[PDB]
Amino acid sequence: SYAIYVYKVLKQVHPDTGISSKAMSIMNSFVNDVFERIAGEASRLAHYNKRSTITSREIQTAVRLLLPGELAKHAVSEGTKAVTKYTSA
Amino acid sequence: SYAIYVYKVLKQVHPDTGISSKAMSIMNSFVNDVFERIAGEASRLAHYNKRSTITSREIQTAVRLLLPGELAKHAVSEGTKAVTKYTSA
Amino acid sequence: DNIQGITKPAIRRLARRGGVKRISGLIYEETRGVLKVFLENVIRDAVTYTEHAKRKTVTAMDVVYALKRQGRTLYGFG
Amino acid sequence: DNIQGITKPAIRRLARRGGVKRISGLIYEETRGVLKVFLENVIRDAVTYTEHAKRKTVTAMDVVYALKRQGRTLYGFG
Amino acid sequence: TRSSRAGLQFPVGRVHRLLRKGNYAERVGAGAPVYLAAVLEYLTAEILELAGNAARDNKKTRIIPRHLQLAVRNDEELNKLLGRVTIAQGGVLPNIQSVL
Amino acid sequence: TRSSRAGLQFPVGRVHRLLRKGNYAERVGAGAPVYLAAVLEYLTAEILELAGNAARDNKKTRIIPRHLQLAVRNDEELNKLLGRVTIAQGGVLPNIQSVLLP
Amino acid sequence: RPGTVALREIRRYQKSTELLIRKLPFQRLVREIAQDFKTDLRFQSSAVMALQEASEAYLVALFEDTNLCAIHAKRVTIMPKDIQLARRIRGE
Amino acid sequence: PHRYRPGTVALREIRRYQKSTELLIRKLPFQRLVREIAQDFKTDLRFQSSAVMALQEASEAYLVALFEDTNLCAIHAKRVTIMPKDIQLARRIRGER
DNA sequence: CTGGAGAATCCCGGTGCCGAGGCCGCTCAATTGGTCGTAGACAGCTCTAGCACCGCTTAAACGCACGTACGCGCTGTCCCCCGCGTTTTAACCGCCAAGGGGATTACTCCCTAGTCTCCAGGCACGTGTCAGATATATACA
DNA sequence: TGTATATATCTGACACGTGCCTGGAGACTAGGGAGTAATCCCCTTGGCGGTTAAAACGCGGGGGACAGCGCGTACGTGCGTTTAAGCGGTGCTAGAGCTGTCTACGACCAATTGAGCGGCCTCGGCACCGGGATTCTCCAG
Repeated sequence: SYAIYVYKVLKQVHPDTGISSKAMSIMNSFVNDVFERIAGEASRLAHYNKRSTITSREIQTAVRLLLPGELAKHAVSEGTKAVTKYTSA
Repeated sequence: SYAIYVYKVLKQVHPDTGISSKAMSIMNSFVNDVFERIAGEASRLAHYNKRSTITSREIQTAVRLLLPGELAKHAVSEGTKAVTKYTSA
Repeated sequence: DNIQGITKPAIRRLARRGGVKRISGLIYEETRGVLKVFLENVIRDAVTYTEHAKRKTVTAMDVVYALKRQGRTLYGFG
Repeated sequence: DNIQGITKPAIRRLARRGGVKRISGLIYEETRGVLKVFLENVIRDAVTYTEHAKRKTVTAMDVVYALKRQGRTLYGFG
Repeated sequence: TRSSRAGLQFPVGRVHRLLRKGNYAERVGAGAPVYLAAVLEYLTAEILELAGNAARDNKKTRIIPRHLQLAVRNDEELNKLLGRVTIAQGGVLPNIQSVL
Repeated sequence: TRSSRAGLQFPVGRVHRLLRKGNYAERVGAGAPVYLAAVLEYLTAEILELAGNAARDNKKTRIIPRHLQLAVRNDEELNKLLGRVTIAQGGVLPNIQSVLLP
Repeated sequence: RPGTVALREIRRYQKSTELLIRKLPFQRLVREIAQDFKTDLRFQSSAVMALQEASEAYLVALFEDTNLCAIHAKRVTIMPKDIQLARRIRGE
Repeated sequence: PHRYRPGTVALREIRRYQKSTELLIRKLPFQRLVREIAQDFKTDLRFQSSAVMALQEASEAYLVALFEDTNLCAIHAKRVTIMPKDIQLARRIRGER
């Protein structure tokens, strides 16, 4: 179940808006969906250069494979800078 | 590669027939392609029953999912035949 | 013959949902045909799942796996 | 100007295997458009695989991986 | 959290737990679920922005998968993302052809 | 090899060893990939048998990928299994419709 | 007039999200064709309605590709040959 | 005045290049087009030429998918003529547009 | 129109090239003699879930008039892809150096799984109240 | 006939709130996954340099998709009617989860070994080719 983080970020973004349980299961199945998209593509991607360790460069490359253009630049932006802030700790 | 194995079974079926190396790479590549097809279907279906182990029922299930018809059942006859012959020895 | 339980007015309302004005009688039984082909597909591979699973109650996650295999992703049930 | 290097009567011969009697002149350029989209997708993701491999020399295994992932798998090249 | 190491909200150890038991490699670098949960938190952020703004702007208070339907079908990037994907309890967008 | 032990040609140790070395499951059952490669010699016998027959259909001894192309595309189960996947230098199934004929 | 109220019905069923077909003969049709493999499986009723969901979603998608065919064939009267083109491009 | 009919000769040559197994376009402008479009994205690209040959192969095979698929589309529209609505239609039915 | 001059294409017979086919060491990749904690099916039965009988009702569905609104056939279009032939340009064949890049020598580095704990983040598991469901009452096209 | 607008109470759903527990990290370790320094050779780059087949270009030709008209239908709307789906209420009924259970099964080490790997002749299958037989056919009746 993914009600925790979707609902809390939902409380961080839209305070005055409700939600059904149906769409919450849509969020759960959605994150499962694209999650397995990325895990599958990266899982193929590591062998392609004879690597067996799932690190972030494979993931960001896979993001460069998947998302078209603008939101890829935004995902590389906020995610890569999010990794940079993770390295600041 | 698997060119020599297709070569041997080729001479089992058609001894009086040559083969080009390009077509040899066509069908060798095809063999490897279907090899990851059953490997992926066996992976997801292995995840479905949540087993650590894939047996001939799961593989047989994967073929009977993917392969359309009676010729697949004759492949069950050939595979169950050779494996079942190979079993007790 | 519960294929007639798929009623002709329901096919009309789905055809209007597609925006169809003049609906031939040819369309209804063709809908039964191609639709029922999809049905035989779904009951076929779904019963391959459940009979592979050796279980007697067909659950929702089975056809989640089935429509999942068909390139047909559905949300709201997982 | 090698999008024009794929010549117009060559596209007409692609209608000869294509089986076309009457060829509109706009079909050539829109065909170069879809061609450009398809190609730039392929070399785009292919050079993404190339930059992950820390390379400067593009191999065929790139478009093996991409055309696998693009659902138009090709054989005879490893 | 390791999200509190990162300044984020998605669970690094739980998504990383799905990496560890998702059965893809024997040894896995821990740097991958940071960028993974980061990107999913970003994509989650704009898709929930389209969710709350889409359902909220239509004189509605609770997000219903109907508004997921015209929320995704009003989007082109989500069209790129959810092309082979069907939304349950969504219906269709109000899309009528000019010939209709 | 275990293939001729099982009455096969396709390599058991290479393929089953790939079944450990492919990142799919924890434990790799013994009877599964021999059953699998048995289906491979089945389908190999299918497409290779059609390839020898079609290569004889133009009275040739050596198989070109053309006969693979109209080998798959003239079979119902092969073309249904291979409607999306393209082979190299295979060519096109000849198909005249009514738009060419008077 | 034959159709403006029907166009409002188009806006209603394109506005509504629930199903429209009688659910028990639908269920007995699922069990009916399902007896080809084993008779009287146990089902979730909502699972059967979810087969109706994705099934009729494919149907409405076929009404949209058939719809674009009718736009393309300059007509409002859908035909089985329109379904021949639509299924043909879908490969059916 | 060694002439033929206006129209049957195209149909026979259609029968040939449908009936036969070969490509139609050049090699070097395709290869310099690989270099040409490819310079736009990363500098100093070195190219296996057989990869370029394979990409021309899969290119024209995808073109067979194009003109045969939209061929059947124009056949449905009571036409031997390809129109842009054939292309944009059929690729929309593919889900590409 | 049927019925032929001339191309289309198959065919009948060279040749000679190296592509597949076969030939020769030699492993290195597959195979196994042996251990080693164990992963998965059935034993037993639930309780919940799911099918089934009892019994009343209604927009849905089926049956029916009618008057339509649309599918398409006949003729007309001109322009436009194709037919004939032409002319060039860069494609194509064959050629030279080169340094880049992939491979190859280990090198050499820190990292990424294994273990116990921990202990609060998080997950089972209930109420309420208010947006909305559904009226409750009100004015207009 | 469809629409919009304050009024009213009822529902249950999702937010809130309580009780239990679990899930991922902290430190530490170990040897090895994977970059790295060197670095070499051969091969792909980027040209030369002769060849010629490609494709473009012009000049019309008669007929393609559409269009105008028009015939001639097949069905959507309305309407009567009842009705099986709906509903709902309960009764009957078994099916997957839970606990165990009990041992097999793929790792694990190393030893073996011989099949294919790398590589090298090589025979004739075939790839144009000169030239002929035959069918198809564009333009004549």
